[PDB]
Amino acid sequence: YELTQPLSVSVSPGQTAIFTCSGDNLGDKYVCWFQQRPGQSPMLLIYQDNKRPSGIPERFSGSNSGNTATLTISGTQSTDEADYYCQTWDSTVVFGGGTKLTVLGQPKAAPSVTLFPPSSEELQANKATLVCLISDFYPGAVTVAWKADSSPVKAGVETTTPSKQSNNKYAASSYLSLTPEQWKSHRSYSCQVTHEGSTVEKTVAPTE
Amino acid sequence: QVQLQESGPGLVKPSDTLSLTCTVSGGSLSSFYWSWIRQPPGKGLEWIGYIYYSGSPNYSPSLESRVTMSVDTTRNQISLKLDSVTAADTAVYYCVRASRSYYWGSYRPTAFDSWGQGTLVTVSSASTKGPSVFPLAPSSKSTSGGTAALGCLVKDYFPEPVTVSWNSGALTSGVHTFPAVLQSSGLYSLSSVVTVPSSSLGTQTYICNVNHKPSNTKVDKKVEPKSC
Repeated sequence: YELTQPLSVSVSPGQTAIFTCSGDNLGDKYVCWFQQRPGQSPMLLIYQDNKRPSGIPERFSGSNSGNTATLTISGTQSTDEADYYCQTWDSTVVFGGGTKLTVLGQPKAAPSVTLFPPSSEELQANKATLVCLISDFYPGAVTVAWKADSSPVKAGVETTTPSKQSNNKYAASSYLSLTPEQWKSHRSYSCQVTHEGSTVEKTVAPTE
Repeated sequence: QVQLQESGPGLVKPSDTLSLTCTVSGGSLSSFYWSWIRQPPGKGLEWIGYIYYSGSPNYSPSLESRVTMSVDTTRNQISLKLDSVTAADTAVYYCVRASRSYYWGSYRPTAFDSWGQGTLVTVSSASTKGPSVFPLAPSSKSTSGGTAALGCLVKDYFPEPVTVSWNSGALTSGVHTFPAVLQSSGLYSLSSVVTVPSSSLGTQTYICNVNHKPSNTKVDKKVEPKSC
């Protein structure tokens, strides 16, 4: 037995998001819905088709009949962004594949970039890491390049994919691993962050 | 308050039997069904099985020949064992409560209504490695005006996960802990930063508390509020 859910649903802010979940004679079964925000455990939203546990506001509602169950969120907020799973029991437990909710119509936001040089403790351990932390950007996509003085660096770079922060903008980080001698050898290093076609660059230089 | 705690995250060797425990506090096992549900990285939810304390467990048809569950009512614990693990078993394992009520001509589970935080099981022959934690000193060059950022670099650990708090949890505002990067070496690193007002900087101490349960290591690194 399988439950089918769309990969993703999107909504504009403050408006009504509708999730579908289909299966053969699903209406003969009881359906539950779960919400899972990024980096958190799933949490029950709806059980037995349309009942809400105490911590779930009334703007979430469920329905189930024929071959389709629905979850409706009215007044949808950015903080409702999450994966939503439907689930039932058919001789065994069955979960839908999950639907990712995106709240669109958000204003664009340029990345904030903070670049840290290697700590003195790390240098004394004979290592050197530059840390480029990138936050508060929207939409959630950036590319990151590094420079030693004015030259492109390829080796030693590791960069994360962006992930949602709590205020609903995105964050990413990038790291450049160097030897202490490489760090001290150049006049500067720069982390260059490109977001929606334009670039912010931060620079640091060996001190003390 | 009924709270569910899975045994701590870590490594299991390929082919070994994974063994997990869920400890229930704030009430007895006896009233509820208990299930395990897992989630591999970047994937959906997969139910493994459930048990009632006076009943026989029932398992997923897909895992049935490899898994067992049991209940210890004197320690208030539920266990999971999973034979012959492979990289496909790497996942967050949740301990999950289900209510019991009568409907459709039987007592039945009615809803997965309380989920633990989950424990991350990484299947690998490699050994654990604890983090090296370095301070990220604040810069005397604010880019936003009126604020400083200081932090902790948590370098070269394995496996995931690591959690970070500041001042034992008493510092939360302006805290931002970044997801880890996976390095080509197969080790992880992450960073945590606190943004604090310029005028506020150095009026207290700032300590990042770094927990790496897979290696039973915790580090409390003091970040001296000094720019260079």
